Amino acid sequence: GDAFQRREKANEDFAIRQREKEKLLELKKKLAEQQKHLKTLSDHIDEI
Amino acid sequence: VLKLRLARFGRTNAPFYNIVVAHARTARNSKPLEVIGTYDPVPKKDTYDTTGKLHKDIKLDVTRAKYWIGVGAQPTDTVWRLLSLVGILDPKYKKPQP
Amino acid sequence: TYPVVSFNKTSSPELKEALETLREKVILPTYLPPELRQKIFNKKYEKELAHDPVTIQIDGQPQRFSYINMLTDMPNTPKNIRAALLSMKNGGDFANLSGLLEGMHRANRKLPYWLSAQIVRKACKAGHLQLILNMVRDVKRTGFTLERHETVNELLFWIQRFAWKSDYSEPETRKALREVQEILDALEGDERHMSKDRKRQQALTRFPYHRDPQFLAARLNLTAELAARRATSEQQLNSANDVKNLVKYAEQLVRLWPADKALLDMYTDEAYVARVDLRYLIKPQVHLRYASFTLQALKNAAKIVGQLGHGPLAAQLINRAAAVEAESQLAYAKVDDGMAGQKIYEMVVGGKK
Amino acid sequence: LPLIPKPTPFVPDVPTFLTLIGRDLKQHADKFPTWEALFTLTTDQLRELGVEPPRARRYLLRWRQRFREGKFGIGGDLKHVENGVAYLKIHEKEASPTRTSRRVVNVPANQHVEEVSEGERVKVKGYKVKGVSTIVGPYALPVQKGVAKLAVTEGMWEDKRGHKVDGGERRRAEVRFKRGVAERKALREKMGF
RNA sequence: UCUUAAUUAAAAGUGGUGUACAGGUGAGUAUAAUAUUUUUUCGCUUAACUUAAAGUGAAGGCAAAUCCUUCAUAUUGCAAAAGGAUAUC
Ligand SMILES: [K+]
Ligand SMILES: [K+]
Ligand SMILES: [Mg+2]
Ligand SMILES: [Mg+2]
Ligand SMILES: [Mg+2]
Repeated sequence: GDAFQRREKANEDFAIRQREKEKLLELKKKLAEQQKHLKTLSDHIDEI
Repeated sequence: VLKLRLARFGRTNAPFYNIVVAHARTARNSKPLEVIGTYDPVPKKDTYDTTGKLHKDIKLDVTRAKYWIGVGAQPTDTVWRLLSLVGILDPKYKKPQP
Repeated sequence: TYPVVSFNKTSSPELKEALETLREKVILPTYLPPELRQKIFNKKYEKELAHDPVTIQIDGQPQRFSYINMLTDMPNTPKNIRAALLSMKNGGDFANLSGLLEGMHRANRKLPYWLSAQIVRKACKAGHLQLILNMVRDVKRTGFTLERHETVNELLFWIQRFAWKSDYSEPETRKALREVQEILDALEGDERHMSKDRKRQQALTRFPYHRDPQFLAARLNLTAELAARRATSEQQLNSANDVKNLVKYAEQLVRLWPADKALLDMYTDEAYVARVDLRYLIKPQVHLRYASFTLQALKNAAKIVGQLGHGPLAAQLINRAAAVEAESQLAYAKVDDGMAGQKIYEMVVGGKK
Repeated sequence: LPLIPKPTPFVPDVPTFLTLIGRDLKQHADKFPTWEALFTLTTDQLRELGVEPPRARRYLLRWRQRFREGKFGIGGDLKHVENGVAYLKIHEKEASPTRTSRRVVNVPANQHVEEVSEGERVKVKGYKVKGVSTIVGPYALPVQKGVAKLAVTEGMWEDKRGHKVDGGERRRAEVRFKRGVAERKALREKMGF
């Protein structure tokens, strides 16, 4: 309706939800690399 | 640091130089790695030339000097001026025209 | 370099309790060498410190330091700073902020981001604007940096109110104009005032503080109040100089301040979201607090500039003033009764006193 | 061949030239009868006039060559000097609606920066502006807000020779030791006896 | 007169590199040694020199720092860095 209403509706709920999810995406990246590294060693053991 | 420099020899009032490849931090006249040539600063004159033109005798092993400049040898200012005349390096100094 | 912090002028016992608590356990330890400062917080040396407590010669009289339980004995800096700040009621009291903020700066205490805006308000309303401007000038010592868009907006509010409180007299309006310019020059040149907290707020607004249209309107207000008085030969050579700046600043504000955009639409939409970044402007109480002089400046400048024969500016400034007035009137309806903003706007714009 | 360079507003005569380069060369200001003699005399002629020791004569011949090539010291590019004093002021341009470029220009002490034209608004090299209304650069003393003077000073362009402290590295501990002996011995004569 | 914030010049320093080069002497020292030459096969090299690539972010201590301490990041995972200076609009 007015500037005050539209400006009050907006809050950090979206910004907070974004930062937290982003940190989890890079966390899953570290897990993906670690999980991948374990695969590169698993196929080498049974190979030899 | 390898350097292409001059080793002052001769007698009093009779300078004579050896172009040498030596490590920077060594005595000027110590035995170098190689002797690339010689350099006489006093200009000479042709025997039967009455024109008055002078010249300077400089013996230099250009092939051996190019290899050391290629691997990273640092010639002194005097040896740089000589190597620039023969056409190996670019002059460091030039006469201002203005 | 500087003298040791001291609090020897306190009108109340409560104030002395808060200042001496921080002094003897948060400030004075900072004057010890880095080695001895580690023994005071180590149990293994508790016995030694009991017999021969560490001493430092300040004003001759040594200051003894004994073991301090880092968890149980250390005081709460935010709360003690509040107890002291709320008990200051005399010029002799507020003079301690210069030493208090210096001590916290030495202790590397990350004070609340809003603490500056609070000190400026409670101190300026008491009639001690100089103590603030002196700490700002001596930022190398007090760490009183202008890194918040609110502090600069709060500081420039009082610099004008003091001039407005005297009906914009020449002796005072000349003084205020010197203060406003000293701040816009410190924000631009002085590097002590720059920090990550400021770079973020300047990215949300897209204007640097020294060019933010909200802050430039302050300098335009005082200037517009100097030309209105005359627009004696010495005064004429000076009055003629104010008009050169008026048309200079006004012609610059219109270039930065977009068209048909008020104070809440001036900056990006993402600027009013974070509570640590320019969210105070959403509350009608705080909007009328800053949109009062800014609205009065655009109106006054629009009239003088119009008289000089500047059609464009006469219409450009009225464009902004019309935009700020439409928004300001909304805040006047949503604001609760008995609020500061409703009173200031009623006094400055309404002229009801 | 011995081309003579025309004097500059900052170096109008020989006494000024010898005063800037330093090395106590202003003593010989009387040997050079004219500005053209300085840039014409040779090594052998400077030696007969008495320009000595050889260190000062070779130092003079060096700066004599720099002046020809235009390699002036600091402030040599000035254009508005009066009695050896030059005033530096700041010129502000709006590079963008949210920026401002400030340049240290040299203008007459009376005219304002904005009044001067682009032709006379010289920009001195080696001087910059720190923040706002502050001129930073060697021998730039402030006169007021946004103004600074640059006066001719002894050794302003001098290549200062290095000096030893307490006789250098080899004779440092000894000069300080013997000096400490002279101090103690003096106190005994004052309060001891 | 006092008190802030700066400019400038000097004087001591802090840090970087160099004083591991040059120069002097022959007191001591009695030797076959992980010494040395030739051919074949090799390995190491975190300063300086030469060519190139990538990276040059964040705090704290000393009055301050390219000083000291420490962190993030750097194929996987362990492992780094420092800033200073001059122009243009
Ligand atoms: K040696
Ligand atoms: K011997
Ligand atoms: Mg929430
Ligand atoms: Mg011998
Ligand atoms: Mg960096």
